[PDB]
Amino acid sequence: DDLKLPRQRVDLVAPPFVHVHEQATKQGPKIMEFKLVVQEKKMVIDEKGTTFQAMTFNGSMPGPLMVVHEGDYVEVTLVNPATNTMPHNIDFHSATGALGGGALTLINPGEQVVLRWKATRTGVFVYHCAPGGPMIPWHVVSGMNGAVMVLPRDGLNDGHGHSLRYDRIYYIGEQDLYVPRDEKGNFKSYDSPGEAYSDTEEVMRKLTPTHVVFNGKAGALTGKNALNANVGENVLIVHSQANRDSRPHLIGGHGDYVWETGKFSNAPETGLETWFIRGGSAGAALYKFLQPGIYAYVTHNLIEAANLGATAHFKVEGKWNDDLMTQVKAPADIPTGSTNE
Amino acid sequence: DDLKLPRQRVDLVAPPFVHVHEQATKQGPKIMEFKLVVQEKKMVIDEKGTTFQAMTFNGSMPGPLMVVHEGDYVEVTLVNPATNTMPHNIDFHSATGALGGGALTLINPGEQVVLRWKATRTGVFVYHCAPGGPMIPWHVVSGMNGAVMVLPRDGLNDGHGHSLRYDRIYYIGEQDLYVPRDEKGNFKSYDSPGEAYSDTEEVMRKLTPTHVVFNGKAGALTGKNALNANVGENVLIVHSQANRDSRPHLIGGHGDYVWETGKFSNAPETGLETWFIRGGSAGAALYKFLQPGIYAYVTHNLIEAANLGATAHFKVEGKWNDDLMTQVKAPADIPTGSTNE
Amino acid sequence: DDLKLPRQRVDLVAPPFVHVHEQATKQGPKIMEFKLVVQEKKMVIDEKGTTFQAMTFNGSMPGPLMVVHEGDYVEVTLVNPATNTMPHNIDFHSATGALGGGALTLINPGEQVVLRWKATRTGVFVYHCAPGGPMIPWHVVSGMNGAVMVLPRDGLNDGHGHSLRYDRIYYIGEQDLYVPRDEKGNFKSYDSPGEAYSDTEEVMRKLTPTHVVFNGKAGALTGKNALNANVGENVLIVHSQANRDSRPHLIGGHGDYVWETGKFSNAPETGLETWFIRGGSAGAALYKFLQPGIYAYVTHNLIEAANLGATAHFKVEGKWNDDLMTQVKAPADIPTGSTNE
Ligand SMILES: [Cu+2]
Ligand SMILES: [Cu+2]
Ligand SMILES: [Cu+2]
Ligand SMILES: [Cu+2]
Ligand SMILES: [Cu+2]
Ligand SMILES: [Cu+2]
Repeated sequence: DDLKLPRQRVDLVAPPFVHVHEQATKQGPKIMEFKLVVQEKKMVIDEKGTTFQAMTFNGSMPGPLMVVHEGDYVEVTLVNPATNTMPHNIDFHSATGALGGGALTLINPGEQVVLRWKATRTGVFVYHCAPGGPMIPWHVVSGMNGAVMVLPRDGLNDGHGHSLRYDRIYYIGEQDLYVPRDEKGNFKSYDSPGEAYSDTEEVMRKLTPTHVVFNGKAGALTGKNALNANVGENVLIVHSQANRDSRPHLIGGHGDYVWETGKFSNAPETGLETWFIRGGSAGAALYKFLQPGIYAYVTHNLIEAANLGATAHFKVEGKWNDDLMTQVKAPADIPTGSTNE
Repeated sequence: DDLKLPRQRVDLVAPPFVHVHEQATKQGPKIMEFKLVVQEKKMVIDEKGTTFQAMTFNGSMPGPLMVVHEGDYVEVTLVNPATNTMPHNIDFHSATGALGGGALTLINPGEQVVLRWKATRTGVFVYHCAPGGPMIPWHVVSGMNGAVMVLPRDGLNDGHGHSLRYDRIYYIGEQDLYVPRDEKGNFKSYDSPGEAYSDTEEVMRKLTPTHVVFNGKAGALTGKNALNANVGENVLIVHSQANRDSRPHLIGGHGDYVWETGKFSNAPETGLETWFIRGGSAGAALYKFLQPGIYAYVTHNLIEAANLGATAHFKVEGKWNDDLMTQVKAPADIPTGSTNE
Repeated sequence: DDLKLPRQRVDLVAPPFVHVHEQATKQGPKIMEFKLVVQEKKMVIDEKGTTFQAMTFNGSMPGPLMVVHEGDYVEVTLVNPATNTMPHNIDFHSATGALGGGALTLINPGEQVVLRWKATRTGVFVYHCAPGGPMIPWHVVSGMNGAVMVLPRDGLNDGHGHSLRYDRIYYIGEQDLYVPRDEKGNFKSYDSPGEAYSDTEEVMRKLTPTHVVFNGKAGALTGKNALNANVGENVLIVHSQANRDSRPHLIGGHGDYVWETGKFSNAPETGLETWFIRGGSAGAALYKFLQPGIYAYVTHNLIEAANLGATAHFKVEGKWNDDLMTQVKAPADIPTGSTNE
């Protein structure tokens, strides 16, 4: 029985940016058409140049953020070009049935498949590859995961009948990586994903990542690729982790409204310091910037953040508010008449 | 001052099934009588046949689910037969005082004890052995844990004054295990729990399980022992973890109503993808099945799920709903006129 | 533009105790003045006498609890005496801007600095040192963390318009420690924090603590330093963890009202068995004691609690309530006419 709705093709963009979309809409349901192309490739994952045999949707870690509204249909063309070596598929945590779509999307190199799922559940959700058995964790921790956001047609709200609107949106995908080391402790390089598998599985079994990165590599979202904002902007930060828990924190800020389980049928929590993304989920936080300067966005296992790669920066333009915070006295020698014991 | 209420003896059943009970009741408070018999025994824990020196309530990992109503008294006879080697006791997280009952239930082999506790707190709760000191974690991670559910007398509700009723209930106990390996990496076998202790404690101290299993072994709830359901059934899934965090996910489904901290005085969250069972707790999720087929129920550390044992299956009978999900085009060769870069 | 409010100097006290304060107040906003003095020193961290090169605020792990009200200004003098070897600073998760104050408070040995921040967000919050880069996790896991509580001016409430008042307050700071071992497995000793750094960073990178302690050492809050209470008292337990998740549980009790994300703009959850402190946060639980005796307060990874140091005790005076719990029959030989199979 053919589905007779308007069709809209969406052009995906690389994270941490997001394709153009409406928050609130008075459009009715549409068939929203997306294409994802699997790419297996070697990628650089840290500031010392360590390489890694990655597997990706659309060439990025994370895969791109897809944005639709409640009641839309999502028609995904998944493509596995013949230059790839492995079968792949896709599981949407937003979707109902057939292992999230994985049981309908297994494609060999040289094949494509078209899946349609109805967006009946609001929130941010993980999507990931899941070919079967031990291949499931391996494909996910090799980079084959992203997220989808299903907005209410009226946009976000505070759970108390007040509209919330973001000025800007970023998608932070966090990736735990398991890179083998040689006897001297140096990271090993491989010529293919298959050649890396046996040694990688041994690291995976001990459940301790070697790297924890945002946007696919240590330092990806620092320096020139810091995330921009302005004082007064309400920024939505979508965070996903397909395999392992995370505890996001905006250093110098807060989560004004946080959906840490990521589902917009639930009222957000207010005024959080640190929130929790359970492995296998996406969450989202709104924050209105009140001060200019550098902010560090981390997982608040600080060892992970500083030493394994999991720090992003915001660079925020505007005027400093000395009422909220001020340096009353700059660093100075301790007065000779001081005690301090 | 004798307690003059009606008495009701309950026959426990092995997980993942649950003894017969009423959801809503107009019976008044009763003294609900349960018996738990400690059994120390070697058990098989994985598909390669690895054995393990287990310690159990009633011969199973997890121990059986006990179900009562708010205001009931729970009178537990704990039995430690003389074939066992160790003292044991029981701590109910549902109970008030004396370390949950552990300080009133320490029994040597050849002894039994009778504890009564009032079910003043609604929810699902862990129970576990806790003899003292380093024996506490060792007995728990050797299998001595289960759960109890204290229903409201009116049954479950959505926290917004609507009744919720399940058609079916399953109890998923998740167990982290710490099995020693020899120099070549093979799992070691022992002739008694005491002989296994020193080597096991060394693995425990590094806080990384060798196995993470549902119902006591890898594959316990797959194949012929898959969990049955039907399209349209509302299924309650109780999940416990006495020692370590878990992140349950129903692959191809959702949590319609989830009490992730497990306590029915709190409204459930709606429409979750993945929830979080904090170590030392039980939680519960309702889901109404909408699609037939195989579902995988996992902890969404996919390494744990696929490679350390933590996958169950549901086999769901009914009619496929192509409105919720459909394969628009089956796998096919990528069209020669395609780009895809 | 000078801030013309009354000033009040607060004398901090060592955890787990808390400086005197009012819960509800009709005082207007004040400038609340605190002093923190960094102390680097060797400390004993376990019952076998293992030493550790610690770095502290005010000589304690955790640093002391600071208590203010919503709308107060907090003026902190941070002092780094010239006997210390390292630069230090302070980041308040309660504060807005400049990395929580860290970007305005970096002081060398022999210097002090004065920071003022407005307490615009209610809750319990972590504070910690964060000098920059890999020094951030190292200073935090060396002991440089504490907490601040920002009460509503009307005191706590249940989120349903009922006042909650505590009779007693304790602050439990949990610390994950990473102590190097020699080839034979013995803990290594060092003559300075700098000498310990390289070996410590190697342990930190594997993300598995050697010790998990409350109030700075295994057994700190047991024996003669058990926490006192009485039957009928409502006790607030503030719990912080600056780097790593925790799952608090009061053995033999409950959390009557729990703010596990720690922020008093959110209604507490009721009747919890175990709650969850995400690393990089503080939470709080109220409990009204109903039974006398010993209670153990743990993180409910029982391996951490029993074997790595993370157990406190409450000693509760009062009368036992046999309605809530009773030993119906003391331990006795299993009757000869018993079955039990
Ligand atoms: Cu794949
Ligand atoms: Cu998944
Ligand atoms: Cu036992
Ligand atoms: Cu317990
Ligand atoms: Cu410091
Ligand atoms: Cu911090």
